[PDB]
Amino acid sequence: MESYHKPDQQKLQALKDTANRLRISSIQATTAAGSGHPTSCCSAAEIMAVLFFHTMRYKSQDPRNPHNDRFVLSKGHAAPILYAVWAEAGFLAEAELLNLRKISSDLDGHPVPKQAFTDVATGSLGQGLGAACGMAYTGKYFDKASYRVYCLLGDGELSEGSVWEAMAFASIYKLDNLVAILDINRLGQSDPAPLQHQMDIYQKRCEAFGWHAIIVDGHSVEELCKAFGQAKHQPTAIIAKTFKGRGITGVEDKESWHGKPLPKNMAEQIIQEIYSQIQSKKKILATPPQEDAPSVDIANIRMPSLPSYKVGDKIATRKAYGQALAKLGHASDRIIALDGDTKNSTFSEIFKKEHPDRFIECYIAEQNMVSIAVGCATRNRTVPFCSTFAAFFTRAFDQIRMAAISESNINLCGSHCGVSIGEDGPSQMALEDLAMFRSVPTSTVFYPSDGVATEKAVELAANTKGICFIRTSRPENAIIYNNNEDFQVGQAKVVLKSKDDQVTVIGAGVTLHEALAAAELLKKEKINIRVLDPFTIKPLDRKLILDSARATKGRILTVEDHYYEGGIGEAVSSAVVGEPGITVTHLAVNRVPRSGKPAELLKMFGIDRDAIAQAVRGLIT
Amino acid sequence: MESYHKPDQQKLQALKDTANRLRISSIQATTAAGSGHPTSCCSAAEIMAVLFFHTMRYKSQDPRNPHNDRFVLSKGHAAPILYAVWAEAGFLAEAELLNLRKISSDLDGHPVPKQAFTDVATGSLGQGLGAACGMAYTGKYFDKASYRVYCLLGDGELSEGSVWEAMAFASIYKLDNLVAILDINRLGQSDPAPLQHQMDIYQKRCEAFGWHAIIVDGHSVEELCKAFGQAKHQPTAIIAKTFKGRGITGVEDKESWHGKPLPKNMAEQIIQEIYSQIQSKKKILATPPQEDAPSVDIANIRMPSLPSYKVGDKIATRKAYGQALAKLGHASDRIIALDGDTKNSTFSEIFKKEHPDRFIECYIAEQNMVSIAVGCATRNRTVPFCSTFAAFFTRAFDQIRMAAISESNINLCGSHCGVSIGEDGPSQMALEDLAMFRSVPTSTVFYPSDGVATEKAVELAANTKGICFIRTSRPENAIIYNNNEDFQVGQAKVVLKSKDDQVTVIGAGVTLHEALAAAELLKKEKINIRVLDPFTIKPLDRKLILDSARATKGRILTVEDHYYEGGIGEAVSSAVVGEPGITVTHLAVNRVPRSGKPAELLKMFGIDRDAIAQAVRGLIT
Ligand SMILES: Cc1ncc(C[n+]2c([C@](O)(CO)[C@@H](O)[C@H](O)[C@H](O)[C@H](O)COP(=O)(O)O)sc(CCOP(=O)(O)OP(=O)(O)O)c2C)c(N)n1
Ligand SMILES: Cc1ncc(C[n+]2c([C@](O)(CO)[C@@H](O)[C@H](O)[C@H](O)[C@H](O)COP(=O)(O)O)sc(CCOP(=O)(O)OP(=O)(O)O)c2C)c(N)n1
Ligand SMILES: [Mg+2]
Ligand SMILES: [Mg+2]
Ligand code: NA
Ligand code: NA
Repeated sequence: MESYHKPDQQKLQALKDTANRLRISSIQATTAAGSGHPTSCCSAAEIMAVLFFHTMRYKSQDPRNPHNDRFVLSKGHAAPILYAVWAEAGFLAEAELLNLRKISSDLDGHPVPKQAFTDVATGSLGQGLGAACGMAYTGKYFDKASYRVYCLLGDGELSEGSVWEAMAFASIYKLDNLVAILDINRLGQSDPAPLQHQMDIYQKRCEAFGWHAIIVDGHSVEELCKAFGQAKHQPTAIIAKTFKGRGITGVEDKESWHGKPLPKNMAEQIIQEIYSQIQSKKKILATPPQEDAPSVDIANIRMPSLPSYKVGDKIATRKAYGQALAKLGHASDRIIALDGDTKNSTFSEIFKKEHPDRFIECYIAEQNMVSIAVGCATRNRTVPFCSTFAAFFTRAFDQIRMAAISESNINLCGSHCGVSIGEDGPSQMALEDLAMFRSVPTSTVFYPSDGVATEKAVELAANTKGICFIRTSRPENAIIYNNNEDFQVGQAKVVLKSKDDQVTVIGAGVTLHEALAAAELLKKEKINIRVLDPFTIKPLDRKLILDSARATKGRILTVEDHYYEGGIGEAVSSAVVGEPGITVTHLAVNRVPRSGKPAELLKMFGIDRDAIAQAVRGLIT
Repeated sequence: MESYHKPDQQKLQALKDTANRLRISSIQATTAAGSGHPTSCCSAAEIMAVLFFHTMRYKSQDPRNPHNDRFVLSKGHAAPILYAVWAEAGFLAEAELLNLRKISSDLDGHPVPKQAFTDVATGSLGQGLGAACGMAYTGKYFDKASYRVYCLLGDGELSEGSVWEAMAFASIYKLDNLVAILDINRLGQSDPAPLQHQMDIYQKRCEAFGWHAIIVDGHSVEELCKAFGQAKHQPTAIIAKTFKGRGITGVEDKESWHGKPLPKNMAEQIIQEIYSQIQSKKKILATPPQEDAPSVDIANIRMPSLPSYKVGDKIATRKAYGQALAKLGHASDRIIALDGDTKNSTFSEIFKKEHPDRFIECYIAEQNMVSIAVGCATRNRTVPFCSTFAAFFTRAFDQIRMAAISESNINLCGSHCGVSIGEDGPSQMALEDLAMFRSVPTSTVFYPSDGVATEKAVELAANTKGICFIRTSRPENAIIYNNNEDFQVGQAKVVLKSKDDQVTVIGAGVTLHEALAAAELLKKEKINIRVLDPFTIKPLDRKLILDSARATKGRILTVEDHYYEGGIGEAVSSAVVGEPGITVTHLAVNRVPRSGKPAELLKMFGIDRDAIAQAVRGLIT
């Protein structure tokens, strides 16, 4: 309604019956599959019954509806009970539940967004609460809508630090539309969870992190109804004391049963037991939401004008990123920016200054920042751009990995790439970020070499699906492109050519500029080189690279401010291996660097103008 | 001594004078460099003075001595004050401090283990406490020695979830030899830290996580002496209220000064001010430790016998890993094992059963697990083997990255690689782990294809420096190698050859077995293929690959249960690009997978025996 509807005994009995149907289905499906986690389903059965059939408001026939309450199954291995509630709600055919984990079904082992009732993939534990925080932030501050967000976690799961980043985020940002349900079933996978059934200690941890924390009997439908019924001015933690395998005689509260399906003979006996407890076959109906989520536009986002950079002027691509993102924010209210206490260094502060209501300070918590962004992007409510130093996106790789499994459209800009940052040393130097982002199967990897290309990369990323990464650079370099140069995903640029070119040199960011400097060195020796700027490292403009190489005696030289593995050189090599008369030579950083001036480190690690020149001569000779 | 020595006013004044010398040096060094973080040094100056010149026990001329107390600078950007205390202690020449961040110096921007006084590199925030936990665990349970471990953290830093994993670890494992000092200076990089000077809330969070928590004035040398002087039966958190830029008039407690050096004119004026407070030039001497750390052997670790596997028997390489690690543990007491609540699935439980005192349950907290291992490996005290699913090592990539910057010798075994796990789906499938580990510059990447190769990989890893990764596989495959087959890092094996071979097919784990099955299919069609097992993906046996390719008409086909980028195919391609008549073709997983049986998914994603056979024919034709 709006008033809590205090259930009668018959509604409570129907919720109990529902919980027991959900147990039966979880057992049937995992026994049929021969794999899965029925004991992890069974501890959560009353929680699920009460959320889906008393507390939540949602359209049962339209799970993605923007007005619906959100549910995030953070403990994703309880997928079978998620599937069972959506059957119970009438969305999914009951017979399909028995096809769990089959190649002929979309009821996969863990939830995935090919399912209409799933927004984010889980299965890597500890990430759901951060997505839920993004959904709740969006609900309260962007959509300004009445939907609530519910997130179910395991107790072993609570050992992940990412959970506590989300806990802290929710209290900083007063997410009083967010509820975390903790399934304190005492046990993890291979041993008891550290705190077991020390419910007080869970309470104290949640309260210390700013949450309103309520301990309940997690197998009492009435206590759950009551705890979920009351809204707070705080994010609320329902700390539910449960037993793993609840309702499975001789398995409840026992070790050695995580991720183990009941055999067929045992499932039959247990199901008969559970079924004997059910007092009516009649099912409860879902209740729909208040429809107050606003319309969101779906159109291409265009910069309000061309770049206003002048050739020969100098700007760092990190600063051009912030300028471009702010500019883009004037064109569209969909754009939001997130940063992890690095906004002065990534230049996302420019966006904050101009569009403060759409900036989310995420503090020094990169995992959570990525999960917030994923949650904000769900149901296309926003177009997120996250930023930090590229090196520190390695802290969030599992969140990024899961974001691609979640089919998420997020944009990530990592600054401070390579040794060219200079004096801070290797802890701040991204040397593995191309490897990392190239291995994310939905990614587009932009490596803009000047301020014009950076602005164009921001615009293209905004309109590109999947995981978009933009690699920015700390020092200043010259603008080399005209403001009206056309840029496209998968289209490189030849920035220097002559008919007498003897090598095609591929560089990007600072190494493009070093390659141009090398070309000037070499001209002194009457040696000409073609210089190619890839623009995107993934996808790579294989056609222009090969055409170029055919014009320079088959020779390619790649030079990159990155380690040898998984970067530009390996991408180029895999693209052209086998093409006759095509050779690829490679300059990159061969080991952990050290502090010094940018130019000194480019020299030390063999990727400056003199190293390029020397490599070109050796190929010729 | 052993009794707290309660300092007199003159000792207290000398500690104040010390703190002010440390401020002056931090300013001088960062002004000389033109970069660095003097304000982050200055909040910590009394803490540093008291730790190094009252509380700690260590040999000033032998920082790596195994009997010493350990100090971990988690907030690594305060490196200049670390350098200054080691000058103050007489280890480092005072003049060298002014060479901070120069390419001619080892006083780099953040601490690194080329410095004798540094065990682990920091600079990626939130990781030091986990290393410190490993050091303290080692001290209490392995070395059984009297040294204590002190770890200094920032307040912004405390937003990292990895810190809270360490907090929880320390209370689970009763690390009453560990002290965390929290520099609550109110400010992060780009804004106030979330809790600012709400000291109570920091206390409540630490206490809820099981620590004895003491709030102090962090600029009171006496309060610090007193708080550090008392041992507890708990890990102890000294929650120090400080001001960022303490002692720099007009900068103390101000925003817009993080990571900004004072200009030359301002540094002169401030230093004169600070110097006017110093009452004596006489320096305090360090006090040495009790020498009760045991001797550790340094010898090669050998398996007690050859593998006892029989050709044709079937075993999963994940199970062979656990068998091999347990076996290895009988040969050497140096071996320790760590796992993140996956021991039943990785089979590290076998080691736990046989060597329980040397197993560390790390719970569902992969970041912390890697940092524990790094800390345990410091000063060569142990030889750590960590395990989880390879997919979940992506959760710890920044810790792994930093472990290589720390020159750490740790071993990591990731199970459940590829689609061949089957029904759980992609959240559990490692498809990017070769990319990841290959990009870690000190890594050795083992991909054993049967139980014999797995045992040999465990033995070789134990004796190999750097970041060793062993990729294991969930399903069972046949033993194909004799027990006395010699294995070496960088040496592949040809497992099938004939004089009429038309393609060299490179596979590993399940795809090696699929390649053998393809060879049998193809023989029906009177087509022979050479099959090569790399053993190590990094370093790759380029010689045997090329020799093989020269025997099979220049053709190589790679097939891998991994994404296309950064894996086996790209490694091979980069190794041989340009070699005449050498062609490389590549089969890998092209997108996020889905649930099904192992064989069904190998088929769906184009990496089974029928896909290999079809690729071979197309090359021929
Ligand atoms: C980040 C992270 N780290 C560890 C784990 C592993 N894990 C879980 C999964 O992976 C399920 O999501 C396993 O259960 C996995 O399915 C196994 O493959 C399975 O058990 C079969 O083993 P086999 O050897 O045959 O392959 S769940 C889990 C414990 C969670 O405990 P909680 O207390 O949080 O939840 P509860 O179940 O409600 O009690 C672990 C360690 C994941 N997934 N993510
Ligand atoms: C995991 C992680 N995430 C973020 C950060 C960034 N960061 C710090 C570093 O990186 C220093 O280690 C910066 O300060 C870096 O040196 C900058 O390059 C520098 O500031 C210069 O900027 P430029 O734009 O010129 O390149 S420190 C830090 C704040 C820490 O606050 P705390 O309250 O914890 O510590 P305090 O200093 O004692 O108050 C951040 C966000 C890192 N390093 N790791
Ligand atoms: Mg549990
Ligand atoms: Mg601070
Ligand atoms: Na995008
Ligand atoms: Na090793």
